[PDB]
Amino acid sequence: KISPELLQISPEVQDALKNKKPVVALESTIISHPFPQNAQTAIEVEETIRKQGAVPATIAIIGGVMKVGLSKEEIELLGREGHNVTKVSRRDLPFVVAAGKNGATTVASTMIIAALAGIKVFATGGIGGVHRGAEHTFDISADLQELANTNVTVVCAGAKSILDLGLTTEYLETFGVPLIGYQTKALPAFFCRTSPFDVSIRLDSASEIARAMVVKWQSGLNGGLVVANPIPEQFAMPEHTINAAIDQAVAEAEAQGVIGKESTPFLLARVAELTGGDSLKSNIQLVFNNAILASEIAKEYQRLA
Amino acid sequence: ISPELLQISPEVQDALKNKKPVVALESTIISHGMPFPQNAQTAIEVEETIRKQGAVPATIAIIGGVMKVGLSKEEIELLGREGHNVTKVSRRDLPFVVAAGKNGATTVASTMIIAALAGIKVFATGGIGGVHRGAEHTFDISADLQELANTNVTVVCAGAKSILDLGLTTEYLETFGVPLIGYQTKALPAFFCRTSPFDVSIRLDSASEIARAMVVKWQSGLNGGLVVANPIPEQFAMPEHTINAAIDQAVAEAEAQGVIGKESTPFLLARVAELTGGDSLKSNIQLVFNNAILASEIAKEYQRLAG
Amino acid sequence: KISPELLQISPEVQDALKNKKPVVALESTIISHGMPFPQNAQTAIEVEETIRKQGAVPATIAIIGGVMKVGLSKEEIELLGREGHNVTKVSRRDLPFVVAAGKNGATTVASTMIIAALAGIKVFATGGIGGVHRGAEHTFDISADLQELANTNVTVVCAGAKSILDLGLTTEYLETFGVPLIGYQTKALPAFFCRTSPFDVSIRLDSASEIARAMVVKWQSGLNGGLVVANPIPEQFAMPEHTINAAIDQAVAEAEAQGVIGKESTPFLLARVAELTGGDSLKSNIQLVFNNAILASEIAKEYQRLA
Ligand SMILES: *C[C@H](O)[C@H](O)[C@H](O)COP(=O)(O)O
Ligand SMILES: *C[C@H](O)[C@H](O)[C@H](O)COP(=O)(O)O
Ligand SMILES: *C[C@H](O)[C@H](O)[C@H](O)COP(=O)(O)O
Ligand SMILES: [Mn+2]
Ligand SMILES: [Mn+2]
Ligand SMILES: [Mn+2]
Repeated sequence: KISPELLQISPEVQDALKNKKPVVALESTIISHPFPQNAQTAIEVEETIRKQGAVPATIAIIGGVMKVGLSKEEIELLGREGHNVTKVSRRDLPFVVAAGKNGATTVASTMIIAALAGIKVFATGGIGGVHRGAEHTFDISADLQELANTNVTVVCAGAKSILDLGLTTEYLETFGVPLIGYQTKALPAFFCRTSPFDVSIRLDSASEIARAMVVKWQSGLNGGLVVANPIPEQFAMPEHTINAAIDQAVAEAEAQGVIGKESTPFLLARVAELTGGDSLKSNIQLVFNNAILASEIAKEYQRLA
Repeated sequence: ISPELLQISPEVQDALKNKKPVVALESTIISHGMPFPQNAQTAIEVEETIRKQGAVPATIAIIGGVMKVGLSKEEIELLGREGHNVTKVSRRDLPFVVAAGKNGATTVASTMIIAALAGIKVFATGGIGGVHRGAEHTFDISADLQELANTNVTVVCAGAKSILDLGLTTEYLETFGVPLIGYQTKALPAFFCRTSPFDVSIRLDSASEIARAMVVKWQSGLNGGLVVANPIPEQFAMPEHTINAAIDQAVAEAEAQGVIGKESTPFLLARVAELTGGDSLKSNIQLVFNNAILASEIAKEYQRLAG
Repeated sequence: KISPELLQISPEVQDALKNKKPVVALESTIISHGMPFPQNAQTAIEVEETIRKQGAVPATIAIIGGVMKVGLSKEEIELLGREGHNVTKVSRRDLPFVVAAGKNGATTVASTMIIAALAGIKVFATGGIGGVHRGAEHTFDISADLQELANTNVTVVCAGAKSILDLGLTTEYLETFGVPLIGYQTKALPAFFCRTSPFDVSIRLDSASEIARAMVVKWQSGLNGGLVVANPIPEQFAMPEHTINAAIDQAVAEAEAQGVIGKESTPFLLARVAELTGGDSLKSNIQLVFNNAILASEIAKEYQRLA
């Protein structure tokens, strides 16, 4: 019911939706906040979904327009413009659209536009969450509020390892958001395969996920689901190594007063140089791994109409 | 919505059609809340209390994957017998127990949800979940508070369960715009005790005023529920110093043993019963009857205005 | 479609809304609670005049004899100003009870947003919003204003959050809940009495036209919630940084020492600060309200041009 000036759904996605084919949304923030590994790794993510028997929709703001599904040139535009592209959460969305700017959507904002377009399934690396020190700083991702209110299943590696996972798990419960371990009781640690922390429920198949999605929304329980999909054991980072870098990066952000939306990008960029780019490599792989699972979920859900 | 998902018993259906006042009840107090037989038999007696007050009880649970509004004696026994084998079900758990054809005992959050689906506006319980002790560090905060923020049901209780942090819970309710009504009390009752150092948001002396405020609240578009805090009858109340000791010890022990999540409340209540030689349980039972009685009057007074 | 028993809009305001004239809502808490008599009613009446001089139509909002009123006479304004703290301070949680019992009440930002939204008014001018209190990471004291800004579609023009609060935590809280914090011609978040602070707004916008356009896009895109427009106090009416801060710090330590909590906090703090500053903080407060009313009117005119 929304104006075409505000929101444009691409021909392929529009068609995939027309023909009731499985569609999987993707976020644009990851691919702004590292060229060339930026625009390239995004192109392959889509192909990964295409080879799975599903349809990719990468989501972004371009020229003040909310776009569902992008083109190679658009992807390239976002990858090269880099940090010069505004990072867009819920509170940012109206201003980029109004001012006709380009923007890269976080999980919260990608969920929003996905929902507007009727897409129930969304794949990313990791969700935002409660940051370390949040009991003091109140720094808590808008992603969690979006998850609370907006009906979309986000497939991820868990919360980004840079966050406070224990606080995050409590937060999700409080707000009624299912945290689903895929073939795991233990909450996947992003880079690491497990955590000291447990998911809310373990489900062993995409079909069981899709079936729960259907029940959830048919019962009117609005809000999304977190599917925590652990990283392949071969692409995992060694615990002491990944966590030593993270701990140091976190501590450096404090000394330097990094706050607000810049925190996550700063932390990940630091951790990436502190591991010599090994953390990035793992980040790329979990993305692929999530896009595959996301594709299965999407088709099962399509089956279940 | 689908009868595959949600089923209302004939007794409850007849009540809603004929506009007789209905009082919802939770099932988590039947399985995880107390022990057998004290669970099943008490649950049955609660229903009878409501009936004797001239209202219609609807106990809510998930049976074989079905959200049920109103339960047979058989079903109540099942939940009571199965006990801790039954999944404790809050908002986040609900979709999975239904999908997998399982049994579940519903918390305040879950019961509110199902009640609302049924058009039941009044719900009696022992005490609500809340902000936990230490939550400024742990973020352990019941999904009950978020349900009260967003779902239109009046929940009649003895306040929040006193194993929790009452001060933080009263701030939280305020922030989320939930009325905390003292029934014939300004002091917030604290479960087993009549008083606490804390206040409700408003004192009201009659079921009639409460029902009037419900109609006004919801006709003005202010979605969310209401907490009615109802002090335990004097004869069943527990001495402050005695119950507060047992609670402090149970809490300190939960933390030493690394108890967390949904297991916290059941663990704490069970330990308090131990430490009080079963007395806290006896009080928990009496406060539930008391709330069922008040809830019945509120439902009567609400139904009188509503339809 | 709200019952006329609950909600009454003044003939002028209703005429303006029908004819698509720009309307600015005003709160009543600043009248009864935020400021002393006579300076409170005097201020409130002259605010309405200010809005009129800017080509818009003021609507002061309060609860009068149990009725939510949009637009008030000067007597009603003066009644609220004279009765003072005898008038109930009404947030979201209080609203149903004052309306139900037929009482008078002065609306905070939260309940004013609610009533404005019911009347279809998109722009609301106030002094400063509630927010996260100092020590809230411990106390959980967090204004219901923030939750209302999260879920209700009204642009609130203020001088920031009142600086008696914890501004850093408030900025974090607003982001989590998806609420734009707009600097009018400023990068730094102004703090009430003070033009700047250590904190930044979410976005800087230099014209009322830009704010109006963002509002249309936000709401046409289905992103429910309000917007904070933080408008710095004009430099000549500003408090000296060192002086106002010593006053606030002391008032805050005193409120804590005296065990002042809950809804009495903000009015206690502002009164104490006025005492400590010799009425100077009040003078700044009155001027920033005028200045916000001016900007609010421009925003309303622009929005009306778009919508
Ligand atoms: C990493 C993923 O894009 C996630 O949504 C963002 O990092 C969230 O960032 P913030 O909005 O919580 O800062
Ligand atoms: C006691 C009552 O059923 C209440 O809803 C539960 O204790 C809440 O438990 P939790 O969901 O907060 O763990
Ligand atoms: C000052 C402004 O009216 C603000 O809304 C109130 O002071 C908020 O008061 P509280 O609800 O946070 O106590
Ligand atoms: Mn943040
Ligand atoms: Mn908990
Ligand atoms: Mn407060």
